[PDB]
Amino acid sequence: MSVLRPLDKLPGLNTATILLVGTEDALLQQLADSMLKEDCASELKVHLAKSLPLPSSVNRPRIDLIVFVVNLHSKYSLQNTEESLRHVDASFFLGKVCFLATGAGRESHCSIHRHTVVKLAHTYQSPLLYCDLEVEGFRATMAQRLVRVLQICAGHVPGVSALNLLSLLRSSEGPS
Amino acid sequence: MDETVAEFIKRTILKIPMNELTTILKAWDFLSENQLQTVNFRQRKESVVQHLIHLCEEKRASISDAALLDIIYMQFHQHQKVWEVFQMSKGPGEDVDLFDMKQFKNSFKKILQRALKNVTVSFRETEENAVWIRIAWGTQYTKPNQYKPTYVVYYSQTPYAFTSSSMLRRNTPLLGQALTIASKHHQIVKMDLRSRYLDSLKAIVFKQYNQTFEDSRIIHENIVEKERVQRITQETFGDYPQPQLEFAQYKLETKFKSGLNGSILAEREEPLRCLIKFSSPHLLEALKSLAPAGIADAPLSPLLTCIPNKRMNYFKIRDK
Amino acid sequence: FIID
Amino acid sequence: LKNQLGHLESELSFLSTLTGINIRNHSKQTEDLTSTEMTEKSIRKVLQRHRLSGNCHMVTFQLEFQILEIQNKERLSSAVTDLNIIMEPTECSELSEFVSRAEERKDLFMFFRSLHFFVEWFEYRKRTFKHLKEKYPDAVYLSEGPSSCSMGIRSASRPGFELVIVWRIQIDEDGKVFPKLDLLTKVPQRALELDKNRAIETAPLSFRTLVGLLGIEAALESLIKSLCAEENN
Amino acid sequence: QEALEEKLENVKAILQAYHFTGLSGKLTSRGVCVCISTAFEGNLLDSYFVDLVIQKPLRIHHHSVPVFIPLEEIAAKYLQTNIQHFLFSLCEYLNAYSGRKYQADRLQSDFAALLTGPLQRNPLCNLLSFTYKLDPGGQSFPFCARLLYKDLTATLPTDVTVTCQGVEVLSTSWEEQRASHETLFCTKPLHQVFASFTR
Amino acid sequence: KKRQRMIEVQDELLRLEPQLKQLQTKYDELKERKSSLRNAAYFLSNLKQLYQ
Repeated sequence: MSVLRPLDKLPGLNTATILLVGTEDALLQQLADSMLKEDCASELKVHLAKSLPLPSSVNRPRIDLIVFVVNLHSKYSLQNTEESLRHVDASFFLGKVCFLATGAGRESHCSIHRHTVVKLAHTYQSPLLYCDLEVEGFRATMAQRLVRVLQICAGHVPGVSALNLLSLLRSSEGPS
Repeated sequence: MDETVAEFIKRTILKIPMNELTTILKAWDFLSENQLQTVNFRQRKESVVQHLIHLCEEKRASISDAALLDIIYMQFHQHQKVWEVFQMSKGPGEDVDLFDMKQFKNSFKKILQRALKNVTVSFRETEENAVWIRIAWGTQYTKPNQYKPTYVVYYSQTPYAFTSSSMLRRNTPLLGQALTIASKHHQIVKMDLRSRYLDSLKAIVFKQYNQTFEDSRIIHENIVEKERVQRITQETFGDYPQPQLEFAQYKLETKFKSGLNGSILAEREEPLRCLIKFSSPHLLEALKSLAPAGIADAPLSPLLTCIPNKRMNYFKIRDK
Repeated sequence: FIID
Repeated sequence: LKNQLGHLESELSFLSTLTGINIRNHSKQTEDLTSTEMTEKSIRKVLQRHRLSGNCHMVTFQLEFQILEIQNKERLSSAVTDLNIIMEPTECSELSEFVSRAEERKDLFMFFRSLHFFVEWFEYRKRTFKHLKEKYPDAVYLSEGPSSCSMGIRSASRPGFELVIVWRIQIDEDGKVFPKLDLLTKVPQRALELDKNRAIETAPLSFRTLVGLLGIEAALESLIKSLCAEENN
Repeated sequence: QEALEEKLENVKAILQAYHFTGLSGKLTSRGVCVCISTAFEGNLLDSYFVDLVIQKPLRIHHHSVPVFIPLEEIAAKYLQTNIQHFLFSLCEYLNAYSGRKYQADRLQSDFAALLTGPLQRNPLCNLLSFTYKLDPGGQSFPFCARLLYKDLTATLPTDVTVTCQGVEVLSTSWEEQRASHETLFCTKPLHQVFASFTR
Repeated sequence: KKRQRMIEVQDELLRLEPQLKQLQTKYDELKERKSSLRNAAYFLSNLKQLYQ
């Protein structure tokens, strides 16, 4: 089987989760520790993943948000992400997949083009954000930013749905 | 007093710093201790050159006394020169060997005064009976190579030796067989292993220094992956202290074959020649951190793990 | 992987 | 604690097959010999008395020794002071001279490695004399069984021609255990004038050359088989 | 619980006694590591650990035994056909190795005031050389003794050559003395014959 | 060219030492083997003719 869908089972009672997908184990751990500092009204359950497809586990909850932390200084984070978005459903792409390109502050030692992850996000209809997780002051701005996406994808506010998040995070160049 | 051997006396004063200048002169133990406190060590460094050259004049130092100072300077500073290894072989029909230090110092002296007419030979005996040998190479006319010496480390019972790289490569079969006859052996094999730390090269070869023992909110889903990528490095490398090797040249003449491409080098019968060098310090515990980083595979290749085992770093790889 |  | 005992009994089963020595019981006794005199860098005297009641593969042993340990801040030494061997009558009687030598020399590590080498030649003797008796039951007779001091061959219908083989074990001071194979012949005086080649005078020296060339067991089976097969009468 | 802890300390008394019999060791996932303790004349010292694998063929990983004796030709011959014969041979090599080092430590501690001149020592101690002086009748006799060994597995000497550095034009006393030193170096160990020299 | 001549005869000196050393010990063993086998063939023939 080894497939992923965002809607198979029950979420729970005021409990959401996040699937941190990446190749670096020390960089995504500091992002996972900084999300527990900013308190909220929901129980957070951070899942750490290496590469899709995942092994068949039966104790997994309903997944609300999958972020793909790619590295701009690494092609190994991009080639595993290209194998990761083959085994996904089209219902993930209605405002539940966010991208993170790390290494955007250093424009002297970068190892993939900025237009490549824009073209990866344009044909797959995903929002693209840039942040540097090596700075502890920049990481707390990022760890604030993962919570307020997760309040939308779990449905904790009235009136704003998951496809309302896709319409606010659009990106299109000017036709003139 | 000759001027050209007095230039080497004032050179080694200039090549030592002032913090370890009291370490060398107390182990040199030729001057008395009342003259060491007479010379002020807190003054200008060119006055230390002028004050020590009056002490070497009145005590009448020789070419073996100035080369005795060169061994103690290179004993505490082993970082400037590389060390290649020599492997001597025990012949058939032999059970025990006869070694004597008085029989070693005359047979090595007569084998170098016979071949060349100007060879400076100086000896120094250290702890656990290790002989430290300086050879200055003169060719046919000149007083020998004082600025560029050649060092041989021999531990008086082992068939393994630590010889430094000379800048005269034509005397390197002459230096190897001269150690073979005087130590009662019949075959010299130049084994290909070299580094800049002599204390780490005696740890990786003699193998006496390598082992010294007698919330549910940050939960991973990779239970089968997390302790699989570190269990290979604990059963091979571990958290134990390792010797230092900083260089490994990998001469590859291998081919290209893979299951992903069916039109990339599918008709080539010619070998793809390569040479892969590693230039990084403490490489044996530097490669163990790539496997919990996720950028390397947990079945690690055995070419990077047989480096303290097979006792060389120059490897030649054949693959189809 | 043999070493000659 | 059943599982933590369960791998220690595998370590007791491994070292009983590796070192060949199974220790049945052991006692631990601590006596203090600290002197009552005041000095600088004071020395703790540790006296440890031990009782080793164990066995080899076929023989048993009993040890009684104390070790006076010298604990000092400058050097580390420990001397074995007293030795005592409690011996039983066994099926070998030539190892009792090593008991008086080990009590004077006071080196019990020589006593442990040579008596295991004594059984290592003796367990060769139990596999050799099982082979020599069961193959030839009518010619090879053993007076004390396979734990004897010497063996002999006797013909069934010829009661006067015998050949005895003495296999002793001697232990020198070099830490080695070496056998000694010597031959003695039993020929009466009627066949003395019937032999003119004088091979019976140089008979033990020719027998030891068969040991160093052909082997121990190959020299013993050559004197049994080639003496036989005269089937004319 | 008191029955299992009594049986646990009965294992701990036997495993303490396995260091006292010469060879002790615990099991490991990386083979088995055996410590070998040696002694000479009731005086023991520290132990050396030898790691040996279980898997076929038997390879060596590491050892705290020094490489002054060749361990390569012993492990190509004795390790292949047997297991316990290889460990009990190296227990006799290291007791011969620590037996020669016990005689070198005693010679530089107590009986270094009787010898004159420098000493020349090899770490295998297969050939020794020392020059001493004695007073048998009021005259100092410089005796130079060279001790060459013929059997590498033993402690006692075989080849004893004792010469004199000083005068030798005398009576029959020094020839009787040189015959006395050659008999008391072959059948007596070196620490007991130095205590007889003070007698 | 004479130092290159001296270093190769010395290389041929160590090329010729051990194989006539080990065939001296094998000649000493085979002379000891033939003198033991002829003395054992003389011993075993005289003990079977004593047996008849």
